[PDB]
Amino acid sequence: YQPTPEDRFTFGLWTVGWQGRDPFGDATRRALDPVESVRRLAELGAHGVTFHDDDLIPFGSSDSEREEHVKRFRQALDDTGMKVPMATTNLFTHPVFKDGGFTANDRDVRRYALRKTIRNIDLAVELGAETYVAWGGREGAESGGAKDVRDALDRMKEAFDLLGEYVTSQGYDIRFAIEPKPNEPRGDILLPTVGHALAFIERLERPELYGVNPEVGHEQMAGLNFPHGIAQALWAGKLFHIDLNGQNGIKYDQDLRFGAGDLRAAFWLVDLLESAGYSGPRHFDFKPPRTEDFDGVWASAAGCMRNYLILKERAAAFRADPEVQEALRASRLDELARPTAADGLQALLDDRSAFEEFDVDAAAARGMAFERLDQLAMDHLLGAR
Amino acid sequence: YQPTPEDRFTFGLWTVGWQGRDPFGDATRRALDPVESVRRLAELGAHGVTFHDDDLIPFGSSDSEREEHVKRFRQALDDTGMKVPMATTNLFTHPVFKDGGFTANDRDVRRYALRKTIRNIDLAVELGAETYVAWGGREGAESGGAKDVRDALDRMKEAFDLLGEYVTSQGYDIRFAIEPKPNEPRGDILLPTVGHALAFIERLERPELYGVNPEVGHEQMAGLNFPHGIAQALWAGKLFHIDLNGQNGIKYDQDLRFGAGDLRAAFWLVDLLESAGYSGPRHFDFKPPRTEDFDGVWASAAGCMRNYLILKERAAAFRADPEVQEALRASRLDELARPTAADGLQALLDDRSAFEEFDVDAAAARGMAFERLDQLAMDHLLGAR
Amino acid sequence: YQPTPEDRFTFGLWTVGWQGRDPFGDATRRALDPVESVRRLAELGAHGVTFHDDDLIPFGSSDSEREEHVKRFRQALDDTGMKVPMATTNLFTHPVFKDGGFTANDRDVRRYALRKTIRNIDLAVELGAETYVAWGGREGAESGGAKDVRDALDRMKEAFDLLGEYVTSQGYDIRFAIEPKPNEPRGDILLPTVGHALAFIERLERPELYGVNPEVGHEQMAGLNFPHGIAQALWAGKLFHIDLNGQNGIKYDQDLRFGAGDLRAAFWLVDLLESAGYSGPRHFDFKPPRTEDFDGVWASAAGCMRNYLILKERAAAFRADPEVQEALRASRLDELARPTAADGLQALLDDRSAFEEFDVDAAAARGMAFERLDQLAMDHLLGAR
Amino acid sequence: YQPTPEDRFTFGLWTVGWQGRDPFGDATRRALDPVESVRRLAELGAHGVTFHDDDLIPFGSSDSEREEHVKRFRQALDDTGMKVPMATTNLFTHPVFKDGGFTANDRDVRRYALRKTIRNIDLAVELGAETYVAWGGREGAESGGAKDVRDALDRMKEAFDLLGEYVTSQGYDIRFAIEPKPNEPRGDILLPTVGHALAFIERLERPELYGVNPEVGHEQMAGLNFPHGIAQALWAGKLFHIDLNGQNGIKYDQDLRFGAGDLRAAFWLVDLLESAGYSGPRHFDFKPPRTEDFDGVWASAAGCMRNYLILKERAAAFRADPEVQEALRASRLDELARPTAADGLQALLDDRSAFEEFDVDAAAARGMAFERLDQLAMDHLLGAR
Ligand SMILES: [Mg+2]
Ligand SMILES: [Mg+2]
Ligand SMILES: [Mg+2]
Ligand SMILES: [Mg+2]
Ligand SMILES: [Mg+2]
Ligand SMILES: [Mg+2]
Ligand SMILES: [Mg+2]
Ligand SMILES: [Mg+2]
Repeated sequence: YQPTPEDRFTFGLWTVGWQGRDPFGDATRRALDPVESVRRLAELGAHGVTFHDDDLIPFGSSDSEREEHVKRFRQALDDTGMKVPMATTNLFTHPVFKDGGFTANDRDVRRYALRKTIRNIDLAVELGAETYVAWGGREGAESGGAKDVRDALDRMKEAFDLLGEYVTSQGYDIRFAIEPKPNEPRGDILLPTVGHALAFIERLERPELYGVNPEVGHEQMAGLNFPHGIAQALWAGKLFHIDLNGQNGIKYDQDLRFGAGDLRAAFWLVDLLESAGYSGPRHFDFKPPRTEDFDGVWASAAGCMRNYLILKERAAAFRADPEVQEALRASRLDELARPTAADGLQALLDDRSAFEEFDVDAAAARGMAFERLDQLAMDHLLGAR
Repeated sequence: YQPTPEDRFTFGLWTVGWQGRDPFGDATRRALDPVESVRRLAELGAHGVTFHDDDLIPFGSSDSEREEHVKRFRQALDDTGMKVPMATTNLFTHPVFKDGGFTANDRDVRRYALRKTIRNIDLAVELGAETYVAWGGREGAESGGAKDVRDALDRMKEAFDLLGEYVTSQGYDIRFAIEPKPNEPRGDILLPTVGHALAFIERLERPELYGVNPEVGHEQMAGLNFPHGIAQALWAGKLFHIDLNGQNGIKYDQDLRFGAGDLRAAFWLVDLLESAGYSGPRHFDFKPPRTEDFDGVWASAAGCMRNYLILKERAAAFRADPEVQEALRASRLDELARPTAADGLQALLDDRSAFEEFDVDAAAARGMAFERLDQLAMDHLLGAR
Repeated sequence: YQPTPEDRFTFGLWTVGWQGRDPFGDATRRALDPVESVRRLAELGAHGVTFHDDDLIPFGSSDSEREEHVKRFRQALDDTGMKVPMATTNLFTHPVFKDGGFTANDRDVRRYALRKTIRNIDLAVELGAETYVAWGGREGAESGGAKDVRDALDRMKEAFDLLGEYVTSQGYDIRFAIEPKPNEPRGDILLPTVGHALAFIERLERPELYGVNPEVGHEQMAGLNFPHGIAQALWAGKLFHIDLNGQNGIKYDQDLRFGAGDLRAAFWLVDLLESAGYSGPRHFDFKPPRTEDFDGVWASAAGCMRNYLILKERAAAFRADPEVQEALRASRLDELARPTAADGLQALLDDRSAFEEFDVDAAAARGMAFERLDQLAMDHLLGAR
Repeated sequence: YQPTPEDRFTFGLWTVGWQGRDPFGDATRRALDPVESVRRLAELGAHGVTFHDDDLIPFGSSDSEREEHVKRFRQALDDTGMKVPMATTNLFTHPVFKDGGFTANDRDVRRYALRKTIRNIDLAVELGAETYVAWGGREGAESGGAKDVRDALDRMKEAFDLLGEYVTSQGYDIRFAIEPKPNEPRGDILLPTVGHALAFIERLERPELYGVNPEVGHEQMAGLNFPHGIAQALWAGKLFHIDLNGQNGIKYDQDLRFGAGDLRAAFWLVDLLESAGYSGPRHFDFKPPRTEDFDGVWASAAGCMRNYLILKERAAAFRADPEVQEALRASRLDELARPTAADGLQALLDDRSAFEEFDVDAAAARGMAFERLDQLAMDHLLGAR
C-alpha cells in the first residue's frame, strides 16, 4: 500500500509542524523548518503541501524577510516536485482577532482582517493554488448578548463579497472554500456545520465562486454523519476541498490521523468519494500526538495515507462483489434511483394503485434486508472476504 | 402572567394528547377526544391547535367516518374561537413507512406517501391553515449501504417540487415549512439541522414557497446554539413557523415543557423573536411526562405559556435598561451593525490605516467587556434588577 | 467463523423477539413464541438464552398458566441443550413503575417491586441461572425536585440488602449484577455509569454478592471509553456479566448488533476480555432494526457472533506478532507493569536520582512511539498483516 | 448581594491569573503577580486562595528563590486576612508529564512525580491547607494499546497509598481529594467521573483519608446530572471539596463563571449543598474569557460569588414556601424518606397487601404531580414569587 503523487495526498505545514502545545501543556517538539517538512513529505510520497500565511512568513516580517522566506520555499518545491494546491489565512492566533476577523465587533479589526487576507490571496495565486480556504475559528461568542448574529452575518457576507470582487477584478483563477466548525475555540462558532455554510453561500453575490471544505472531525463534534454531509455537498455541486482526520465522538477537536476515530465512517466516506469520482486533493489536517518525537511524527503522517489506500481497496472490492450487487437489488437501491413520478402530477393523482387500491399491509410486510447487506460490508472491510 | 389569544399560543393535538408510551413502557393515560382538548386549551388561553391527519381521522377511516370526525372538530372550533394555523402529515407511524415516506427505497411507498400528503393539504386549506409542516422522521438510515444519499435527495426534491406544483395549480394560499431533526427514530435523519434544510430549499424549483420549522430540542440534540440557528433563518427570510419545548443536552428527544431544559437559551430565543418582530404562532410541541395524570397534563401546558410570558418581560426590561444600552455601546455592538467597507474595495486597498499604519497591539489590548454585559443579562433574567 | 456452544454466546428473549415499536411507530413484526426462539438460536450455535419474568410469563397470569408456560419452555431447553445462565425482572414496562420500582416515591409500589423480584429469583434458581441482573430503568427523574437522591439511595440500598438477605437465608447459589445506564427512559437514571454502580456496591451489607453488568452502548451514551470501564471492573474483581451491542455515539439507545457502531472499541474490548480470561457468558442485548423481517432478524443475530469471532482472531494475531511485542517494549508497557517504589517510601525519599539529580529534559525528549504501535493494531484489525 | 469572608468563597491563582492561551491563540493578558491577586480578591470579599506549586514557585527555582516567593506570599496573606484552604500539584504542564505523572509508562517519571508531590504537601501544611487535591489530567491515552488500564490502576493505587503513608508518618492534619475529568487534554482520562473515583477510593489501604473534588463542568462534559453526582458523594460521606463553574454541554472544558452554562442545574446544586449543610469552601475554578481585559477579569470573578448568593436566596425561599411544602407532600417526597420494609423480610413475604391483594391499576392511576412542583421551582428561581 505505497502512496504515489498520483494519489494526490497533501498535508498542511501546521500538521506535521505542530509543536504540541495544548491548553494545559508546553511544547514537546521543536519547530520545523518548512524546507525540511516539504522534503520529508515528498519522500513519504505526498503530492503537495498547504499553508497559512503566518506558517510560512512569521508575523511582523519586513518585505525583505518575506522575500527570502518565499524564495527558500519555492526552491524546496522545485527540488521535490511538490505542489501547493490550497492556502489560507491565519485570522485566529494573534490577540487582535480575539473577537473575530471578519465579524469582530470593532470595525477597524474587520478592515485589517480583509487586507491581511487579500495580501495572501496574491501569494497563493503566485504559488499555484487553486483553492483558498477560510476557517473563521474566532467568529462567534461565549455569551448571548456579545454578538447580534444577523448583523454578524451581514458583516460576513460583506467580507466574502468583497473578496469575490477582488479576485474577479484581478482575473485570478482561484475559488473559495468555507470550512465549518461547531465550536472551539469560541463557545459557539458561526456557520457551525456543512449545512449552515451551504445555505449561507446561496446569499453571496457570486455564489459560483464559493464551496465548502468540510473536516471529518468537525461534523463529528456535532454528532453528525460525515458521509451524509459530504453527499449533500456533492449533490449541491459544492465539494471544492476536503480535510481528512479522525475524531472519537463529541468532545474537543482531537485531529487524530485519518482512519483513527470512527473507522466505519472512514470506510463509507472513502466509498463515496471514489464512487462519485471526487478529483480534488486528499488533504490531511491532523496533529501527531504530543507523546511523539519526530520519528512518530513521520510514522503518523505515513499512517494517514496508508489507511486511505487500504479503505479504497476494501471499498472497491465491496462494490465489485457480485453477491453485494445482488443484495443491493434485494434492498431495492435500484428503485431508489428511479423517479417517483416521471409520469407527472395529474397521472399520480389519477393512479388508484397509489392510494385507493394500494395494499399497505403487503408493502409493510416486505423486509428491507439491510442487516444482511451491512454484514457483507463489514466482512469486506475486515477482509473476511 | 395570564395568556390571551392575542399572544398566539398554539398546541398540537398529539402533545396534550400523548398517552405516555415510550420504548420501554405502556400508556399511562387514556386517549383524549380532540373535542375535549380544544375546549380545555381554549380555557387556558391558547389561540389555536394543530394536527397530523391521523390525529384527527383514525387511519383506515371510510369517507363517511372522515366526514363526521371533521364536522365534530369544526363544531368545537366554532364553539371556542380556536384557530388552526398549521397542519402536517403522519408519514412515520404506520409500518409501511419503516424506511421512509418521500425517500423510501420502494417506489410504490413513495407514491403512496405523496397521495396521503396531498389529501391532507386539501383539508388543512379547508380548515384555514396557512403553514403545512413536513417532518421526515423516517427519512434516513441505520447503516451506510442502505441509502444512497444523493439519490435520496433527488427523491426528496422530486416530492417537494410536486407538492409545490399541486398547491399553485390549485391556487391555494399555503406555504411549506421543513422541520429538521438530527436523529431518532432513525440512526441518522436526512436534513439533520436548520442549516441543511435551508441549503436544500435553495435547490427546489420554487424556493419562495418553502421555509423551516425549527424545534428547540432538535438543534440541541446536535449540541448547537438554537438562537444562533434561528437568527440565520430570520436573516435568510425563512422563519415560517417555530416549535418551542425544552431539552437537557445531547440524548433522546425529551420534549419537555418550554422553559425547562436550557433556561438561558430560552431567554435569548425570546429576546430574538420579540426583537425581530416574528409574527407567526408560538407553537408548543411537547409531551407532559408519563408520570402525570390529566391534572398535571394541563398544569404542564399552562407552564409553557407562563414561562414564555415571564421571559418576554425580562427580555424587554433588559433591552429597555439605560445601563444595558450603554454596556452594549461599551462592547461595540453599534460598530458591528456598521458596514466594514461602504467606501468600497479600491478605497480599502488604498487605506494605509487598515494595514501599513494599523496599530495591532493597541487594538488587541482593548477589552470587549462581554462579562459585565452578560452579568447584567443574568441579573435581569433572575429579577435582581 | 462458525460459532459453537463452547463460545458461550447467549441472547435475551426480548432481543430477537423485539416487535419493532419505537416512540414514533407501531410494531413491524409479530410476536415470537419463546419456544421457536430457543430452537432457532440453538441452530445458529448459541449457548443459551436469558429472560425477564414478563417475557416468559405474561403479566397477570394465573398460577396454572404460569405452570405450563414454564413447562413448555423447559421442554424446549431439554430438546436443544440450551442453557439459561442469567435472568432479570421487568420493573419498567407496567404503568405502576412509572416513577420507579425500588425507588418509587410511593412506599406500596416499592414493596410490590421487591415481591415481584423475589418471585422470579426462585424461578431463575429453578432453571439453573447463576447471575441475576437488575436494570433500574425507571429509577431517576425528569426534574430536580421530584427525587431526593440521598433518600433514593437509602431506598435502593434497602432493596438490594433485602434481596441479599433472601438468597442467603434460602441457601441459593446466585449472585447479583447491577446494570447501569445514564438516561432513557428517565431524563437521568440513578447509578448512571459503571463507576457509580461500583461505588454504590461497596456500601451494601454483603458486597461480595454484587457485581456489575455493563453494556457497550450504555457507557457510550455518556461518551466514555467502554474498554477502560471494563478494565476498572475487572481490576475490582466485579465483572460478573457483560452485555454486548453497538452504538453510534451520544444519542438514544440504539442497541445495534455487536460490531456495529464503534468498531475499534469492539476490537479493544475483545482483546481485553480474552487477555484477562473472562469466563462468563458473551451476552447480546440488541434489537434487530424494525426495517427487517424475520430472515433479517436471524441474519442480525448471526452477525453478532460472527463479528466477535473475527475480532478474537485479529486480537490474538496482534498479541502473538513478534513485531508488536517489540513495539510494546519500545512504548515501555513492560515498565508500566513494574512497581514504582517497591523499595518503599524512605528509600524513595532518599533517592536523589528521583528528584535532585533527575534529568527532566532528557526524560521529556523520549518519544513514546504510540502511533507506530497503534498502526500495527490497525493493520492487524484490517487484515493487512 | 454582597459577599463576606463568612461565605467562604475561594479562587485559584490560575483562574484570575489565566493569560488567555488556548489551542489556537496566544496570550491576551499579562501575567499577574500572586501578591496583587490576593489583594484584589480580598477587596472583592473572597475568603481565600488556592495554588499549584508551579503557580507560586516558578519551575526550576533554586532553594533561595523558593524562599522569597513563599515569604512575599505569606506577607500578602497576613496583610489581608486571606486563607489557603487547599493546594495541589502541577503534574500536567511540563513536557516530562506528557504520558502522565503517577501512571506514566516510564518508571523514572512516576518516581519524580511522587517526589514533586511530596515536596508541595509539606508546603501546603506549612501554609495551613486542610485539603490536598490531585487532578490527574495527563493520566490516560489516545489509543488502546498505549496503556494497560489494570496495570495503570495498580500504579495509581501505589502512588496514593504511598502519599497516605507519608502524611500519617509525619502526623499531618491533611486529607486528599481526587478530582475526576472524562477527557481533555488526553483522549480519555482515567477515573473519568465522580463514580469511578469513588469506587477507586474503596480499594486504597486507608480509604478514610481520601474523598472527591468534583467540578461542575467536568461531569457535564459526560452529559451527567451534576447535583445527582454530588448527592451520591454526600451519601457516601466523601464530599471533601467542590469546584464551581459553568459549562454549555458536551464539548471542550469551557470553565465559565459560575451560574453561566446550565442555570437550572446551578440552582439545584446550591439547593443541595445548603440543605445538606456542606461546610467546605465554595471554590471557583474558572477562566475569565480571553476577550476580556483586567477590568472584565475582576467583573467575572465578582459574578461567580454574586450568582451563588442569588441562587442561595431563591433556593431558601423555595424550601420555606408553605405551598411548595404541600406540593412536596402531594408528590410523596415524605414517603420516599420512609423505610420500605422496616418490618423486615419475613413480614414483607407474609404481607399479602404487597402482592396477592395489591391493586396495581389503582396505584398506577395516581399522578405524581411533578410538573406542578417543578413550575413552583421555576417561579421561585425567576422571582415570579
Ligand atoms: Mg480539527
Ligand atoms: Mg481543518
Ligand atoms: Mg422533539
Ligand atoms: Mg416538532
Ligand atoms: Mg441498551
Ligand atoms: Mg442491557
Ligand atoms: Mg474544568
Ligand atoms: Mg477543577
